[PDB]
Amino acid sequence: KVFGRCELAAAMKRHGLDNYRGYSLGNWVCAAKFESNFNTQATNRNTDGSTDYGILQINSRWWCNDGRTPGSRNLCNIPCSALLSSDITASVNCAKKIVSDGNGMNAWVAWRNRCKGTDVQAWIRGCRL
Repeated sequence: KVFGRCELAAAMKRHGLDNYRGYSLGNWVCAAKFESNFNTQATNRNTDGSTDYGILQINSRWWCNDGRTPGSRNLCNIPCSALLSSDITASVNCAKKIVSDGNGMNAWVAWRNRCKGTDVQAWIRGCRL
């Protein structure tokens, strides 16, 4: 599925991301925009043997299990396939875990390199929430 910004914002808010651990909702929408262009099936296969999965491009070394990644920790306790669902449950819960494990949103390269410091609230402007 390819979300719209406002549709994604609303779903992320239903899943408890707005201001979660100090990250206003637009941060999460911005991260998704630049990680995956809002595509729930986005998949980036890296040369280290890990892969980034789903709308938030969560990586298979620390976070999800794909059985092909060296050093796997599966800290989200999910198959990476769950991160490719059209519903965002697993991706949001795993995103929450990433931050609960002490990583900021700096964990998402696209957030760091594109969203941080900007007017991220623009991503939710005009949306019904």
